[PDB]
Amino acid sequence: DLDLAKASATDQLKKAKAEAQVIIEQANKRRSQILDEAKAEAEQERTKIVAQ
Amino acid sequence: DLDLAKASATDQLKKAKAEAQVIIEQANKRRSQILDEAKAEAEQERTKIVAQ
Repeated sequence: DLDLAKASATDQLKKAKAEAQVIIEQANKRRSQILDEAKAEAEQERTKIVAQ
Repeated sequence: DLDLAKASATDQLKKAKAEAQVIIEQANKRRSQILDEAKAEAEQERTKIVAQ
């Protein structure tokens, strides 16, 4: 029981500790996606308005 | 010990999901801000050029 306690505690904690940070960086990938898309369409909007 | 390991891992995952969601919402609010700034600047430019 003590051996499986050590094994399962380390397994659970380290696996979740990896996936949480990984998802947070994935959220930063979506953040950069959204921010650059907003920038690109803001300047396309400006250019279209002035061309108009 | 398994109770503790399971609980800690799953609540770590929950923390990651909540943090990712608020990261994306901050991106969305920033999107609105930059897009409205572009819209205002473009309208100002257009009105002054047409009067000229």
